[PDB]
Amino acid sequence: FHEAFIEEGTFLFTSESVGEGHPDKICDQISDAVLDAHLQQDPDAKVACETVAKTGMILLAGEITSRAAVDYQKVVREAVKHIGYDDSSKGFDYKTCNVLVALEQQSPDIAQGVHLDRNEEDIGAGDQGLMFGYATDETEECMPLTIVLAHKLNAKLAELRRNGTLPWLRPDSKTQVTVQYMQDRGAVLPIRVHTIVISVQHDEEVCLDEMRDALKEKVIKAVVPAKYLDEDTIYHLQPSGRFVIGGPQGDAGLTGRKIIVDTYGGWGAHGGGAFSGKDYTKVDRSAAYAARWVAKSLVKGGLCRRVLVQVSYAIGVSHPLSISIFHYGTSQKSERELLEIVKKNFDLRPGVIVRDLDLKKPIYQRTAAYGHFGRDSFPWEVPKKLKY
Amino acid sequence: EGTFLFTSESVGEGHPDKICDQISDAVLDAHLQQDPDAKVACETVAKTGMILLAGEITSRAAVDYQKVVREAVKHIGYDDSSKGFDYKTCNVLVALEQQSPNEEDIGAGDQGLMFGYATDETEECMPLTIVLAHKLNAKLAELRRNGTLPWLRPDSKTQVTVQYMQDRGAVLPIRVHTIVISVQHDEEVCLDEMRDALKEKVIKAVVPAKYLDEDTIYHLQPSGRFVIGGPQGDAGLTGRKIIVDTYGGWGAHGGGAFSGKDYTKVDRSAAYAARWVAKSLVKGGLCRRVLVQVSYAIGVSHPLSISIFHYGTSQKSERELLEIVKKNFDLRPGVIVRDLDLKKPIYQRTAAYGHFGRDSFPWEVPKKLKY
Ligand SMILES: C[S@@+](CC[C@H](N)C(=O)[O-])C[C@H]1O[C@@H](n2cnc3c(N)ncnc32)[C@H](O)[C@@H]1O
Ligand SMILES: O=c1nc(N2CC[C@@H](F)C2)c2ccc(Cl)cc2n1-c1ccccc1
Ligand SMILES: O=c1nc(N2CC[C@@H](F)C2)c2ccc(Cl)cc2n1-c1ccccc1
Ligand SMILES: [Cl-]
Ligand SMILES: [Mg+2]
Repeated sequence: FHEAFIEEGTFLFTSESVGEGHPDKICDQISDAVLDAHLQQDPDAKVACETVAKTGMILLAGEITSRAAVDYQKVVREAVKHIGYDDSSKGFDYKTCNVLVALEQQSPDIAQGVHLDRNEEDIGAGDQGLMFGYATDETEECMPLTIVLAHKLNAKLAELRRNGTLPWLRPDSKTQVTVQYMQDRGAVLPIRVHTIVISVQHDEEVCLDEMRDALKEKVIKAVVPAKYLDEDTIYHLQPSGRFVIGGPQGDAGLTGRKIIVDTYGGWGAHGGGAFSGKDYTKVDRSAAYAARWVAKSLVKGGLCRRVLVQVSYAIGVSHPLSISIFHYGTSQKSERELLEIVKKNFDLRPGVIVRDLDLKKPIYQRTAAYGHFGRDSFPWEVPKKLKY
Repeated sequence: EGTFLFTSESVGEGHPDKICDQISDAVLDAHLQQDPDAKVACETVAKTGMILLAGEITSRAAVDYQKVVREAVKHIGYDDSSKGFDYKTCNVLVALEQQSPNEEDIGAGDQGLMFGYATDETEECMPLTIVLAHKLNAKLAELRRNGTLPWLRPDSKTQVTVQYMQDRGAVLPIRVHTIVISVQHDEEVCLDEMRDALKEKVIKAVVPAKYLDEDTIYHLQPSGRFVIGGPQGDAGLTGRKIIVDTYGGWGAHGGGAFSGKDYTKVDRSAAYAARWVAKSLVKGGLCRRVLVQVSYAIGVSHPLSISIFHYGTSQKSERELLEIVKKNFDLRPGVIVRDLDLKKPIYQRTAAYGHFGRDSFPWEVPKKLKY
């Protein structure tokens, strides 16, 4: 009878992550390197920096109003060097690539409608839109195990690449983790890892069997708790075989094309806005961080085992248009009661979020790989003590 | 008691991200017209005076990219420097790397995850929030093109907050709580005239009167000035409206963009198939609302995982729904392409007003289920 109980009582869920050298993630990191360069000189910089990456090319396009003097050639090339593209053998070289800049001022129509001649507390949302925050008690970091493990596998590849223990590794990687879960009254309980995919760019020397052995022994077994790995776990390691061609040569990349990788790995919800290259007046970023803070506060405060928060704005309007709560049936309180607790404890005006989460600080390049949520030393990851 | 709000947004055809989606799918369709087996990964970037095409194409087609891009921008309505953008005079840069070149067993072209969603709250099996948001942008384009509101320009955004009730997981729309409309405009029209027209000629022509009341909140031209717009106002990129393209924040999203990708990209083909599955389950009476996840590995034909969430709206378990899906659908990428007839140049039609909930797409025709 056990097989029948397993089929009925369990389900699969899949999340992916990508490494720093994935071309879409290159763009996110460069966009946030540009944002941080501005904020280091001008904490009030208005930044909307999109990056495009293709064979031999980084293009910056968008809108910046800032008192900073930023050397875009230096910032871009230093970011590409850090990622590890330093030779034509790797498909891309920070020393010799083309960097094109098409950056203008912020629209004066936007500036006058959002922030000009306002106290910072009264600044309007920098756009309309919807944003979600999510938290789950299934991990200590209050994140889905699927996305946590997917990100940590890419971080482990970069670590062993950079310390030279796996020197055949190159910067471009993708990971994907399928977890088999059971539920406890709307809370999800991870049982085992069902399937792992790892695809990583490599040099010309190493054989397919040697790479597959190292990815299991030095990466997967160093990241995934042994209790989640068993004789039935499926490993797709270099599944499409050779991956010498990678980075921007392999595929065009853009800023904001990994927004599900950046958030909850498909769990929770997403309002569609990209984070990278945007200052705190862009609610796509600041209100998603605040909603994460709310969701994590509700779970660590013991009000929910899992929770989703929606918030929405209109351009030029400080107060949110709507706030909504979905507790997945994991609270003794109604969604109406939880929403009252939120409105009693939190103030999701962008001019207040920036103070509560210290969002003028140049920490954004750190967020642009391995996820914006579930990591140490970000203000939105410190739960607020709730009163009600 | 038991009520809640949910918000979705949409953007118009001249929103700079949507310009990019439409151009990327115009390029895809141009290739498929000549070479039905064309491989296309066409990313478009739009900023002041510039359309850039970047990506990878394997095609026998000979495509005039200048003509395809300029005709797409003309149709959207950017035909003069007074509007911030002109198809006649803009820079078109082409960075596309083109190469000369059993179907059921072909491997996925990439790893990834994809979701499909359906809800019985509308006939089109889509959330009311995203349906109304899209229809408000379509009405703007309509009244711009027929000259009844000649001060309108192509760049628009809408946002609709609906107040809902629930019936055992099924969602029941009560009323429109809040509407935002921001639309690019000429320098002659006054703010009072635009706000009056947006309420009377746009909103009241689109939203059923039963959903509007004296408490409905209107944010019309809330920035107060929107003369600068299109790519001049804000850089556009392909695949930066993926939630507008799908369910308006309802259901779920795997992160893959649709526009500029041929039918061999599972980011597109498996999302369309997952929609087809979810819609078939709802129209088949098995659920009131349902979410389907599928995932792939590069070089593997069979999905790595398939998952169902019925929101508590089925008398059947998620396990029984999953068995019905597996008995009725083959979500191998080569089989999806055959079953949904995806080699046809139909993609530019998808690139504004959403990929789902609309007439005459094969993924919107429910499959009759045998179980
Ligand atoms: C507000 S802009 C995003 C922020 C912008 N990149 C910046 O530099 O602050 C995003 C979208 O809003 C719309 N938009 C542009 N200018 C606007 C204005 N003056 N008022 C309202 N909406 C506007 C356009 O559809 C544009 O693509
Ligand atoms: O939150 C979630 N919980 C699932 N659970 C299964 C029953 C209980 F165990 C919970 C679930 C399972 C399958 C899928 Cl395809 C989505 C799910 N989602 C979900 C829902 C909306 C959006 C994103 C993910
Ligand atoms: O499907 C959904 N249903 C809601 N309902 C409220 C109780 C019942 F009426 C249903 C709901 C409400 C608020 C929010 Cl913030 C999300 C919700 N979601 C949802 C969940 C996951 C992802 C995307 C949206
Ligand atoms: Cl936007
Ligand atoms: Mg933009």
